[PDB]
Amino acid sequence: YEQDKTYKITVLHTNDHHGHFWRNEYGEYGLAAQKTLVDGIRKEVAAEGGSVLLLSGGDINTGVPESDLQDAEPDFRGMNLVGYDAMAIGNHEFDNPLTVLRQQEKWAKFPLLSANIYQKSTGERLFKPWALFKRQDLKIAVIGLTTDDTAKIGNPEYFTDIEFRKPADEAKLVIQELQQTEKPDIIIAATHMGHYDNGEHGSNAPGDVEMARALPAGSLAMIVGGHSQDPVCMAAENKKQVDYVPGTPCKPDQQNGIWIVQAHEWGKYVGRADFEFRNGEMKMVNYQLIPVNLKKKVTWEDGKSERVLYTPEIAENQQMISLLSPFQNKGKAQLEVKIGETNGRLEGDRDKVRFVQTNMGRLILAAQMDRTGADFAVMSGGGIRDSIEAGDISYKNVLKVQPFGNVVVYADMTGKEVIDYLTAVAQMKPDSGAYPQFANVSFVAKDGKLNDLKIKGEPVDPAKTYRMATLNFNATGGDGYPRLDNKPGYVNTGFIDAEVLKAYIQKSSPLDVSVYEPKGEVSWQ
Ligand SMILES: Nc1ncnc2c1ncn2[C@@H]1O[C@H](COP(=O)(O)CP(=O)(O)O)[C@@H](O)[C@H]1O
Ligand SMILES: [Mn+2]
Ligand SMILES: [Mn+2]
Repeated sequence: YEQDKTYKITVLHTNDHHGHFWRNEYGEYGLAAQKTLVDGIRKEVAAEGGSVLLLSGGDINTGVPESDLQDAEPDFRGMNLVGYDAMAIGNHEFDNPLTVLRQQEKWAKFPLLSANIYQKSTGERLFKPWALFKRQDLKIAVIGLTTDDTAKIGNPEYFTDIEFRKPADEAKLVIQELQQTEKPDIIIAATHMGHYDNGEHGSNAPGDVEMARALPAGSLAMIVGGHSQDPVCMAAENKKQVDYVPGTPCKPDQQNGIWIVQAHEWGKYVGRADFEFRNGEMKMVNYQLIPVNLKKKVTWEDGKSERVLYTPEIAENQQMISLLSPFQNKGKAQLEVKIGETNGRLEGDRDKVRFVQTNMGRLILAAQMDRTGADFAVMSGGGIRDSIEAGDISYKNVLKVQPFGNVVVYADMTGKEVIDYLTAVAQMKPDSGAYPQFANVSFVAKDGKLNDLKIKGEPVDPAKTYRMATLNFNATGGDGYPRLDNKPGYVNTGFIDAEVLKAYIQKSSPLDVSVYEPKGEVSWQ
């Protein structure tokens, strides 16, 4: 590099896009506005003589029906237009078969990176570990890392010959290899690992903070993250702000001389890190999370309430709107048609379905039992991703509640097995994707044991055979559920979760939420 020359480098980042290529119902975010925002930063930076690098923390897949149904083609094509330089592979890029992910690499004009994912039978990486970029005369390496919780919380069928090695260890190896073979001036890691205050990851796989502390001091200028879906803005040393407010200052975390950033989720913000490089020294000189047309509510005495922008409106790029509209409207009529109605709200909120039994759990499981002739059922609360408001119901609503394309399966088992299976599942704790939603099951759990266990009001008979329904995801060991696929009596029906729920709603409509209300059949103490 030129001695004593100060270089200006701006790193833009987003993460956990989750199918949000289009603006929402209140005109927030979307890639059209993102494109306008980024184009503008590039003009400003070019005029001040600097460089720009735009990175994604991954998890582009899953979260919006229009995107989900099209394997996120609109999202990757949209990201090509915004101009992403690289992306870390997130766990949700494995929600589909590898062929789909490979197709996404074809679509993406930017590399999808991950240094720690290997094919077990060959001991070789399935993706590129890093990418090198040239800005002015500097060499910048971007390494990609994916949480090793991926096979632990994803669909087991896709990982039979794939292994996620510990990210922090992989990073140590890669940084060493880069410093000895490539000698980049700056090294950045795009990761899908999660930011946990003070490295307190708990039951989750270790994330960015623990990695930064384990790496050589300042060996990375920055870690651009994701997965935990947080705007990483520090309120105090080692404490992220709770309820961060758009448009306010955001101090990224810094651990062992390495900055850690994250832009929450869904294109809500474009994070902007302004650095200045001089004689090997990387100084972050400014940082901010730029809201993408986010809004707040204000209330008039009139009783009227309306949504107001936090910052000046960002215009939607027309070229992007033209590129995305065809995807946005594909099959629009069908997705929106009425399939039934509900006299009450069906609770699918994360702070409910992963903590207590909800009528949405009861409803989904009822559809599954109905289709399979099962006696009882269970599924992970993490498998419920939205609610259904009182009123009419469209297929689009169903696709929001169950977006993974899991398949309904069933298993005939003995009472002894029912008791052991349910005892193990009853051990999954609240505040976890693994927390179980049960149907036709009742018991009182104390000291890792089930008291009063009943299936449909009747005590379990060890000798009798029962049939339970669930998703292939849980049956194959997903979320750490006891495997059932390696037991006799298991059957994969091939029926798509969403299609089963839709068909059930249709014939059962109008729905009386009273019939699906949890009455404490299952308890814990
Ligand atoms: N492909 C998939 N099929 C079924 N359930 C899935 C799934 N991907 C995620 N889940 C559910 O979602 C949970 C993970 O949600 P988290 O918020 O903890 C991490 P992430 O989904 O945001 O990357 C899993 O424990 C599981 O219950
Ligand atoms: Mn995510
Ligand atoms: Mn994730």
